[PDB]
Amino acid sequence: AMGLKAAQKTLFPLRSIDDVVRLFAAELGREEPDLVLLSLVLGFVEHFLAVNRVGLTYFPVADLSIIAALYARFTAQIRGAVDLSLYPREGGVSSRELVKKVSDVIWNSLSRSYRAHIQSLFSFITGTKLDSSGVAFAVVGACQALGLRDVHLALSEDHAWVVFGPNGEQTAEVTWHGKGNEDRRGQTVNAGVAERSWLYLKGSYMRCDRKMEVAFMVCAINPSIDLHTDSLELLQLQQKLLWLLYDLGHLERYPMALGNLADLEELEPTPGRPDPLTLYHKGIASAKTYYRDEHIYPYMYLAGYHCRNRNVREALQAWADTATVIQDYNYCREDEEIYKEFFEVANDVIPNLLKEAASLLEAGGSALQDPECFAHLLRFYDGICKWEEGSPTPVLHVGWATFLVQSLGRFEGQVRQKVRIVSPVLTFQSEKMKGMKELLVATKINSSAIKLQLTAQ
Repeated sequence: AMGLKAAQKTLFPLRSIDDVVRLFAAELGREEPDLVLLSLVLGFVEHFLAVNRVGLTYFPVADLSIIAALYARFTAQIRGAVDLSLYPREGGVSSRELVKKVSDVIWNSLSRSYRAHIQSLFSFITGTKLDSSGVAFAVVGACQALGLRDVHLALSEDHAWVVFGPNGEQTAEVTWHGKGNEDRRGQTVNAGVAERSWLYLKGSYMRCDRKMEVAFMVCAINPSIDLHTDSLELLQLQQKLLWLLYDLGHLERYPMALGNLADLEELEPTPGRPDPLTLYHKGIASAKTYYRDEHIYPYMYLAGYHCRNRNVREALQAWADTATVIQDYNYCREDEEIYKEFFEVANDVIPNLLKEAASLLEAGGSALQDPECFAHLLRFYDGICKWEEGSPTPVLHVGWATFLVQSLGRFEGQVRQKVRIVSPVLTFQSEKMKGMKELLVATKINSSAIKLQLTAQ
């Protein structure tokens, strides 16, 4: 909330990973964990851990004097720029004027022009630098510092804003998204929900309580030191914090945190804990339960895991599931991140996967002789085409067509013929796939025809 208490101060100095976890466990038992304290601690230890070093063991000591002095600079700066008497609070509800004011305070502090490791309040206070979702978190932390108990962090799969008022019914943009887009700060999120873009998830985005905001800052830990190296201490810290959050129920409504935790258990399993597959499916279960099964990443997480373990069949099934979800969206101008992923899956990962399967059959595999896997591949491309329908900007182009042809050609015409395509039994939903269904089962594949059909207007 506001002001460091002795029950926090007594747990300093922080001299290890487990010392930090202990501070987080204490804070998560309180009704309102201190977002400013916890973010400064994580940003401090990440700042000094995210560098290559000589020395087997190393932990940068978070002395209370350094942390409390940064905490005082943040609090002084926020209290000293926001006069709460100029803003009425009508029954535990902040006004859009107050919220916009706090957002402007953060925004006007940011360095005039400048990356990794600028997500925490440590970066804000010591360098006046924040990344995009860091701004939105800084706004929420400032509001908590001001006592605005109703201002909370809202998250989609690629963007962050704030919600406030009863149940978080009021929304406000507080940060930027993408690179060259016009500033929407102060605006509601309603146009983004209404446009049916993936960026705003058709309204099925996360509305955090304080403890989910703690989970956010934990997910925001970046162990990456350079393009070839991750900090093992930061990975272990994030993993232990995520299990702590898991145990207390604070990942129940956070699919991406569950996938992150699954990924960390894939990297280094914790004895006695659920296995990665259980965790991925819990992330999917969370998205179905709380978010209308309208999230893409729960299935991308699962797909990537099957891919890495060479379960080719479930990888394609999970990828078809991502396309089944995205089909109900419209591809809008700031959805490029999910485009990039579908592109990379269709034109890089799926090809390589099928190519390795072909080299396995020739040397002695089963997936290319499995009509189910062919069906999954067809369901994936059908979702992509349906996704394109009604969108303000096209999805498919000749590059996509090149690898569709190649991937179809990875299945012997006899194997492809074994699938019942209805407008293994499989129902198409897109016009493009409907219009070329016969071309998909032909003993010989008309590349010229499929390519101009897949790229038709």
